[PDB]
Amino acid sequence: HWGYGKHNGPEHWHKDFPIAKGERQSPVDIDTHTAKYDPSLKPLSVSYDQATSLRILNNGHAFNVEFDDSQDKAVLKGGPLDGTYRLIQFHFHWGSLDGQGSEHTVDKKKYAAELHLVHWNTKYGDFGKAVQQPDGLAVLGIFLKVGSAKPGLQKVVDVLDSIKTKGKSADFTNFDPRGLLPESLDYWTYPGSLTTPPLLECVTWIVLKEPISVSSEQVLKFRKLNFNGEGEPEELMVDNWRPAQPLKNRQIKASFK
Ligand SMILES: CC(C)NC[C@@H](O)COc1ccc(C(=O)NCCc2ccc(S(N)(=O)=O)cc2)cc1
Ligand SMILES: CC(C)NC[C@@H](O)COc1ccc(C(=O)NCCc2ccc(S(N)(=O)=O)cc2)cc1
Ligand SMILES: [Zn+2]
Repeated sequence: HWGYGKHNGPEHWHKDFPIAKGERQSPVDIDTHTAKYDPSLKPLSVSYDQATSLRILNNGHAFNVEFDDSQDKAVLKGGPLDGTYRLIQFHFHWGSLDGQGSEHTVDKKKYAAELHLVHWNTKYGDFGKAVQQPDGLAVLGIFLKVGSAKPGLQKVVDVLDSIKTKGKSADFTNFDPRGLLPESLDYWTYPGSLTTPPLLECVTWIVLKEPISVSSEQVLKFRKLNFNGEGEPEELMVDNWRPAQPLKNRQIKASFK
């Protein structure tokens, strides 16, 4: 099945998921001089104070922190969005080396990792319906650079030993995702897709301009996870990122001058 290796990686995905060559695929390179400021874009509204985290899962491609999305608890509104989008899960993509790991790039620059806070449009009733709609999902993307530690990330880092291999999960209640946000909410936005199979073209991407900084030790602990299941040959979970895809007939808009 699909993955990130030489024989099942991003260049192979189109054989099972032909939309991989579609008209609104993600990620993309963000050319900062070509993005256009849109003064009609509204400020993002990130309302995470009532968030209810449940569990953390190694799914064989990344690790997901899952939330209770059966009521309006942690929601994203405003910006380019119409309506209310509920937080379902967050996860990361990261590299084997500090100079790679992000999916989006900025003037061709790669960051060490990228956080994806995944939300779905409540007008579609459930997440499975939302992925079938062109405005079904909103993913808030946040770049990570290596520098000082991010204190709000450490509780995630410290549970990773309990979910080393594919299929392992652990309780993960009372986690506050506000501790993963940078100071500024300035953003770029464009219509795109899921960056893993099934690659559905259902995402309004909102990518923050300001990265967060994490320590060497924090990212090193990401790199100790395994793609494989327990008792299978060990393959380190690193370089789980899709490279930039053609922009095609799309304009990236900026919320800031
Ligand atoms: C349990 C509550 C609290 N939260 C979890 C909830 O948000 C997940 O909701 C879902 C998730 C999946 C479905 C569903 O219909 N699955 C069958 C079709 C289906 C399969 C795979 C995907 S994927 N790989 O893009 O995410 C999406 C839909 C329907 C609802
Ligand atoms: C009917 C069954 C099969 N569904 C129940 C059970 O399998 C769980 O269902 C699901 C299915 C999927 C999810 C879920 O989180 N899917 C994420 C799909 C997804 C989301 C975001 C990205 S990215 N890199 O663009 O941000 C990529 C893939 C959550 C629950
Ligand atoms: Zn992702």
